[PDB]
Amino acid sequence: TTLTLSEAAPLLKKEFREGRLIPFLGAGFSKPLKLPDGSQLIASLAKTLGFEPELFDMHGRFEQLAEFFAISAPNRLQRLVYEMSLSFDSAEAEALREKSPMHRALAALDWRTIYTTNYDKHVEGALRDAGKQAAVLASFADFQGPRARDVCEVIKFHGTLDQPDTIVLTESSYFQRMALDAPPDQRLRADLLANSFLFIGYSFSDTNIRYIWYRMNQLREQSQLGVKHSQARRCFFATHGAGLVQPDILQQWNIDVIQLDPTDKSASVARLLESIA
Amino acid sequence: TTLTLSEAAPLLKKEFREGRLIPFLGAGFSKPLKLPDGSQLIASLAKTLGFEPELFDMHGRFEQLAEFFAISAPNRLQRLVYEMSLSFDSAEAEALREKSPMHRALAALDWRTIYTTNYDKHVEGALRDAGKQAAVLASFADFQGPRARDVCEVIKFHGTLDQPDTIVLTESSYFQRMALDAPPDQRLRADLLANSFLFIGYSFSDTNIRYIWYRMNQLREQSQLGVKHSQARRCFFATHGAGLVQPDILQQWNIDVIQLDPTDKSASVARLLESIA
Amino acid sequence: TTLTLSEAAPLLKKEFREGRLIPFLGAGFSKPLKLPDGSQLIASLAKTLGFEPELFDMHGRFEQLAEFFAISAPNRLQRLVYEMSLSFDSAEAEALREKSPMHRALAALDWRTIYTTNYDKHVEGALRDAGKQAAVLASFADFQGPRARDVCEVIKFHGTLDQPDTIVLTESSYFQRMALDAPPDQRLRADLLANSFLFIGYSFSDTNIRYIWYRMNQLREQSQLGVKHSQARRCFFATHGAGLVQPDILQQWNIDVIQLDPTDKSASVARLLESIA
Amino acid sequence: TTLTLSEAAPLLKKEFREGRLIPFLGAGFSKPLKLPDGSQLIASLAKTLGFEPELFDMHGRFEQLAEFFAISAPNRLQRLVYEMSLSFDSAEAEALREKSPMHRALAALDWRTIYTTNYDKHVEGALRDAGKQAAVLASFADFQGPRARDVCEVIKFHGTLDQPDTIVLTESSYFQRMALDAPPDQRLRADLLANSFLFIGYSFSDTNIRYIWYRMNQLREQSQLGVKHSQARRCFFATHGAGLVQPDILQQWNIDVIQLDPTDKSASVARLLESIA
Amino acid sequence: TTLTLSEAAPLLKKEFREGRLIPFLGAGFSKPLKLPDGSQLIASLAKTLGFEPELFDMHGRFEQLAEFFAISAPNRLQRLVYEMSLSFDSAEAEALREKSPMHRALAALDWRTIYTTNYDKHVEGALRDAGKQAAVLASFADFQGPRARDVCEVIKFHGTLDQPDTIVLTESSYFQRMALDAPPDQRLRADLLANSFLFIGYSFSDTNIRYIWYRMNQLREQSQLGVKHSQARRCFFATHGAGLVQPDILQQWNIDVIQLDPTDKSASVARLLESIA
Amino acid sequence: TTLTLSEAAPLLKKEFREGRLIPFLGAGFSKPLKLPDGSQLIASLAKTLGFEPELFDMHGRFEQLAEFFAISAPNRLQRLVYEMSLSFDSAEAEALREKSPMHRALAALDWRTIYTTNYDKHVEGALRDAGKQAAVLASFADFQGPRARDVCEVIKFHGTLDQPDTIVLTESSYFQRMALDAPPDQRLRADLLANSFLFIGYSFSDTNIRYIWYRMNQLREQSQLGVKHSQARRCFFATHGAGLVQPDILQQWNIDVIQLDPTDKSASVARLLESIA
Amino acid sequence: APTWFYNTTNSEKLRELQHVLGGSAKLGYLTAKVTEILDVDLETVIRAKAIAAYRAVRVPVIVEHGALCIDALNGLPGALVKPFWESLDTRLCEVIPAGQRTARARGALCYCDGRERHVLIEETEGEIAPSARGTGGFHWDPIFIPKGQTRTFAEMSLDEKLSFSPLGRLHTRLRTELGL
Ligand SMILES: O=c1nc[nH]c2c1ncn2[C@H]1C[C@H](O)[C@@H](COP(=O)(O)OP(=O)(O)OP(=O)(O)O)O1
Ligand SMILES: NC(=O)c1cccnc1
Ligand SMILES: NC(=O)c1cccnc1
Ligand SMILES: NC(=O)c1cccnc1
Ligand SMILES: NC(=O)c1cccnc1
Ligand SMILES: NC(=O)c1cccnc1
Ligand SMILES: NC(=O)c1cccnc1
Ligand SMILES: [Zn+2]
Repeated sequence: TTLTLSEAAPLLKKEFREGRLIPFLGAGFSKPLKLPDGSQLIASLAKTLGFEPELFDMHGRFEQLAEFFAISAPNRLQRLVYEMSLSFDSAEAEALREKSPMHRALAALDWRTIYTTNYDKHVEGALRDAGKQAAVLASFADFQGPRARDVCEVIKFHGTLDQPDTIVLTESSYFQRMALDAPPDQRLRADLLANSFLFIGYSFSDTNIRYIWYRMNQLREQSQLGVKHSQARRCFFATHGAGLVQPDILQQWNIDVIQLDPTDKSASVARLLESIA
Repeated sequence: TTLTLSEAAPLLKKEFREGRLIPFLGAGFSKPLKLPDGSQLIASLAKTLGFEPELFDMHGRFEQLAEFFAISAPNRLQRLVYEMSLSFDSAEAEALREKSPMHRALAALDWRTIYTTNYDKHVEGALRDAGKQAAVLASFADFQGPRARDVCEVIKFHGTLDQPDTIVLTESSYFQRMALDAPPDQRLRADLLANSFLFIGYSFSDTNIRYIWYRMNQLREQSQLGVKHSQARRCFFATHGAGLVQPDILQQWNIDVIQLDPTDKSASVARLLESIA
Repeated sequence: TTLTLSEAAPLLKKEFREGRLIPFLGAGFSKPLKLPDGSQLIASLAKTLGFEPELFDMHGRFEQLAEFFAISAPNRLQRLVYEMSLSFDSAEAEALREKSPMHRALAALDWRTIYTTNYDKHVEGALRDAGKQAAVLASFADFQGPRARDVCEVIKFHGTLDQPDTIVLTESSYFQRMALDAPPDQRLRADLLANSFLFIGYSFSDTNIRYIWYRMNQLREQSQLGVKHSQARRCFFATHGAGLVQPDILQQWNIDVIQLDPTDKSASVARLLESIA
Repeated sequence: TTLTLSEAAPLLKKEFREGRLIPFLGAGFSKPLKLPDGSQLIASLAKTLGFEPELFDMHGRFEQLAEFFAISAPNRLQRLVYEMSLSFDSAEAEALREKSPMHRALAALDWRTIYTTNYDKHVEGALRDAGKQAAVLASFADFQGPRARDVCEVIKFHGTLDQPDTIVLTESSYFQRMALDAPPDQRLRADLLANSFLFIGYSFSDTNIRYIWYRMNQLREQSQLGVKHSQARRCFFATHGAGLVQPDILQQWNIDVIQLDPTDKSASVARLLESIA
Repeated sequence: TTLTLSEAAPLLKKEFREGRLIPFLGAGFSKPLKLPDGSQLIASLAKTLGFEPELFDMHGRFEQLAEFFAISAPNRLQRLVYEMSLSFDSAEAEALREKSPMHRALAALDWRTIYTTNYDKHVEGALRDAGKQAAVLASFADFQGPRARDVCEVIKFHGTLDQPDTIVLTESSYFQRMALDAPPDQRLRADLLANSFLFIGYSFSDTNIRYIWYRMNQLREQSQLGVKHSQARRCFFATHGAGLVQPDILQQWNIDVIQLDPTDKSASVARLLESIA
Repeated sequence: TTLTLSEAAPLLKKEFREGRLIPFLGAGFSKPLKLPDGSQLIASLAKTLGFEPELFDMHGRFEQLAEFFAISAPNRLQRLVYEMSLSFDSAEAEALREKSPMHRALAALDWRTIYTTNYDKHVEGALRDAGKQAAVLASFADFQGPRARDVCEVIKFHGTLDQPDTIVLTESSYFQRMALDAPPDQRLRADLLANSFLFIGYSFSDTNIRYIWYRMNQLREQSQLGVKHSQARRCFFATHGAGLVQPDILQQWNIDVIQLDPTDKSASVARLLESIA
Repeated sequence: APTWFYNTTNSEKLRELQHVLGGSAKLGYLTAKVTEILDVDLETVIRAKAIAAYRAVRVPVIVEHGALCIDALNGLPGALVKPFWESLDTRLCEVIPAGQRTARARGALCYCDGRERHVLIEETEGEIAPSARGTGGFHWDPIFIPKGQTRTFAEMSLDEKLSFSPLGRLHTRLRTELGL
């Protein structure tokens, strides 16, 4: 009911040599850089507001606690971006990034499009470390700006720290992305029409990501394809610790789960990215 | 920062005598009828699937555990509706409903529209107990069907048990309502343009209810009203146990919190509905 | 107020050598193949219905007269597609297509994406004549189907005759495309975020094409770019006979008009496509 | 014609024990923290634009070269603030700041108001290092925000990096401050009515600072005080390398020059701040 | 729509214990000292000019009738200041000032700044009666003069009788203060950035006071704060007899009205100043 | 990115025949009369003060070195005006002015208003040479003085040598003009509301000229005109040697640059003024 | 309506706190059942008990937990006193050697408003009785004799027990810090 690493490796080679495999990188991909995930941010927002971090967690979800933070005082969200810039893109996080085996194995492949939902320059920065060049696309001005001819386009799906208007963190910013009208939303839905995705270090907790894969099946089911042909183009979900409910929800959306070895999280991902080559 | 019962009582009389107050009833309004809330359903779905009820709860949210239930076997959702009908609308739940002080105090007022998100005939059934007559509107055929002239229209916002296609319980049914295209969605957004609402026994956990009040502020903020005039039409949220984060999120959406006495939940609601008269 | 051919030629070379120019081909591009435009179809639908072709034209617009045709009798639209297939893709239209100077000049360039709104295999057929290979993408199954690595993708925006469910001709099919949810709609809106377009043989009479360029400015104006930077990425509209109102409407949407010589329509287009090389 | 360190020391003790001495700190005060001054920023802006740093310097003044940078591309100023935040407020600039003798000698005194024109948290950060607490005031929301009772207010006169809308760097932002209507402008002109200032590490090159001291003399000369009484309240300008023209311009504005020893710039400033105690 | 005395008392205690409450005293604060208000001056100017006091009142406003008085003859304004000195600061007005309950309750609090618009030494004289010491600041030479360390600064906003050049009474002197360039104007606009004010005995009839609170909202509205945060810092307007129009004009400028009991004007003010302690 | 002479010639004919073109003449317009520019004055001020002219230049800007000159001794500025009058308006500068092709081509056109920033009678003197009559307006008494009916008004924007109080040369005189309250300032800002200007021989180095064009855009941007209509009324900047930064700063202010041939400066200007006719 | 809620399932603790803090109209009463963590430290258990009771009742809550640290058992039970009196009822007087009967009766209140947890701790020196005596009171009151006194908590009335017990000093500290 779940692919292993050796089973999923010839399936990922076929989609990569055809140029139809696109990585989707989450907050767990920057975990070996000693960065906060979605839980250590809330522990830092609770310290500023005067909450204990265990009491602040039980008043709402991740989107709702950041919405409460941003309206506590004026200019409270601007300060968070400034602080995150200092801690996510610091020089010691740069130094952990050249010697990271996941970021080396990611940049060794010749991708054309990479999607990320984390606010740090460590996915395009991994491509600059390997001598390659990348193109960060986050806002409308980036898509219409000049690029080079054949350069890997890194789509910052949730925003970048150097453009603080593009960061979606609060609940009102997730509701603004439910219209699927932002330039990262329109680019994602067109790439999903034709490409397989590889989710690495990401857990489907964002209700706007799950809503995009929902509405691709409304195109898939209305097109009245067979049992054989509607199940042909799959997406892949590499996860150490998926539960018992979530892999069966995603089978509806043509998403297969690749079970990685949970003893060493960083080496299991790196062996997956080296098996694509 | 929070209205009491005596403070909110003249504010609710003014909106009721103008005919611009509409109740919105949740799952906590049927709690004195000994019915399951959103947690005792999941304890019953876990027993059917072979889970322990505490282990089944930590694999996903309420929408996602019901999505996992409905795809476990064919016709598994149809059986749930049948079981819920026999338990929610049973004869002993009818007998607890005439002697309930909340349902008597609700039906004593001369409402014109009532919205509910629970699957039971105990809100329109409370109106039949007081000699009044109600009109259940759940699907497209109900809105175009014949009614009488001046009859309280009970809008089953999430569906009714006698029309099992209208029940939204699973995650895919909540995503289908994100388009705001269903007949209860279109009727709600037009009533929200002109009326104050009174949330009784409901907690804002549905991401499609919160998204409707989100997009009413996008009309409110784009209309460029003043500080005084954009804050004039309020909605009211009667809750015994609102936390510390959620009342400040809802102040954005012109929703005021009415703190009820948590020692006796049923008598606190009944004194609120009697203060409107 | 309007570019000439020699003025627009260095502007089209710059966008083509960067790989950011995409042709958009209309019904006037298949006019030298002796095919009907939008007016000779209505003259053929009026003959079947028993109308005089001048009396049938004054009862509605092009979308509405085809909607009236399709509901006159059962299977009346299926017959039209069959008749169009025999007339549009006939062998004598193939023979006029190798010796056409526009189709030779189009296929001489190394495009990557071509959009068309006409129902004929004469744009991808022009690429097969030059030894190149093309990939027709019209439905959801085409986008998820297998292609080769670097092949010009011809996006049949309004449908193809070999897939009769994809043809949008009647008014109800244009209203179904107003949701911008079809796979050619989602691919167009993502290519418009990053690329200049060249409209050849097309007149903006479709209210779903004009609505897509409308909503790209709602992204452009909300992004609050300057006067200089919001006017940088232009689109180009080659037309022999644009009026006095329509070029000023399209200046709002960053669409520049290239005035071609109306004495010989086919040679003026061919000199434009040869100036890009 | 110029005060020495021992001559100016009893003049600074008298104004400090009366509570009427306010420091004004410039870009040279953060020079021992290995930060750029106004010339190494322009060397960094020229590298991004593709200029040689000596050729870029001769096309305009400091305000005008930053105005040219900010309009070269969209979001070009936002990136600069992000880069400056990671370079100015880095952890190795924090570590040089505790062992800096100027920042220790500044925080040893019990000031009430400090003005700075540099974008770094190293003046209020020096007060946090000495156990004291500071209050950064940069925007309108900071002045109306809550503070404590007796806390040194650090007025970021040109803006702060955690509030990027307050940074005045380009020429258009200096012209916007010529109206003297910003909250740091209004607070400065009222403190100048009653207090002596001590300029440390600042050179009068900003035409909005010089315009404020200009218009204080228009109040001083119109009040028709004597020769003795109009020259009583002085301001002090500690500078290693003032030229031959600028000290005589500032004598008009009751600004006296304190000549510091130019052999060691950091130790000369530290002996001045220790002589006030 | 209007605060009472018991409602406004905890709001004034909070701003006073933080040191952010500043009294603003008008001509009605010296009414129990048997002094003229703005109407009995005009009755005295009409007697000198040979007018009947009811006929002189209907030829212009208060500013314009004093402008007509000052240009009737040479040295006519100097005589008025001399006459006012004899009647406002007389010994029998001193004797009514120690036994006045408002002036005792004002001096019992430990203020730091007091603004007045009346020409009499009965606000700083009330502080000398309670053993405290005050510092009158009216002109440019007073702001740069020597004071003590922690002494309540009484800002004579419209001038003092011992400095007759500072008195603004005529229309030309109000127009000279529209530039907001005088030393009491610059000190007021900087204190308004950070402090709540308490208007006692003053009615907003001066068009230069109303223009200062106008231009503080132009800073407040351009800073784009929320509905919650732009309404946080309030000012207070204690008045026995405010009409129906003026309290709603001042709600725009964050000025709340405290309704005092109009039966005894002196005792209602004294209970307000004792409730702050 | 820069107009040539033949491109800008039909644009200047259209504004001239409508009477909406006004010349703005700088110090480079009197360069063929062998007069000092802004650099040879400073070489003459350094000789009087005892400086070497290369050492005097590096102690401040042009405004600041003249401020240092004027306060070196009493009556030092008056002597400079007397010396300038003898050198600028000498008889041999008159004789070079009739045979100058620029001054003949300027006076051949029928202007109505001419602005100059140089202290010499060679712009109105050029009009007297062509038989026309001019009206010099420099001070308040000139604007209210008698003129004839239809006579070209020459606005000496920085002053005239026959009225030495109107000359703005020192830094304190430029700061006095920052209020934009002088009669040449008020006349310029009203002519800029309705007219195109032609800058000939002037380089934007005066921070009060640049501040006037700054604040015309604050009226232009607040009026919320479109992209098309806010860019309609242009100003023109004829310059042989504009750099790389300054033409892009002035595009913000609707100022277009006309590149003249730098081999012969006098003949390039004369061909521009003859192309307007 | 109350603003603070004292949560206990023990109906004997309820009548003690209503004997002194009963007339306060700002204090309500709830009966939610929580599960304590396994630790002998009183400060650790009472702090984890308030976060587990706020999660149940979702109002500003006040919880209470005690300790009976004994010198002969090196501090045992500590905050593990609830399963000792269940297991060893009056044999707890017998498992402790005669001659080193000294012990501390500790008690802690922790109030949680939803954002902060503040712990108030009082403490009473004493010694375990040689045998259980007295009828009043409740759990382990017949075995504890305070220092100086000869009688147990069970032998004394409710006014006299609260002049020795840790709760009699915790009434005034809870009333002052909460304004009850
Ligand atoms: O001052 C006291 N005087 C006499 N006995 C006491 C006291 N304080 C606690 N005790 C007893 C009661 C219980 O048997 C055990 C504490 O355990 P404890 O968890 O707090 O009791 P519980 O679970 O039944 O009620 P609650 O829900 O308030 O925790 O020691
Ligand atoms: N940049 C990151 O690693 C990150 C972590 C958590 C949330 N968003 C971003
Ligand atoms: N009918 C109900 O009371 C109910 C409860 C919980 C969820 N849905 C319905
Ligand atoms: N295939 C075509 O040329 C065509 C013409 C008119 C309308 N649709 C298609
Ligand atoms: N804060 C700084 O170091 C700085 C440097 C240069 C210009 N402005 C600020
Ligand atoms: N000193 C006063 O009472 C007074 C009265 C009227 C006007 N100005 C001052
Ligand atoms: N009169 C002039 O030409 C002149 C020259 C230099 C500076 N100012 C004026
Ligand atoms: Zn317990």
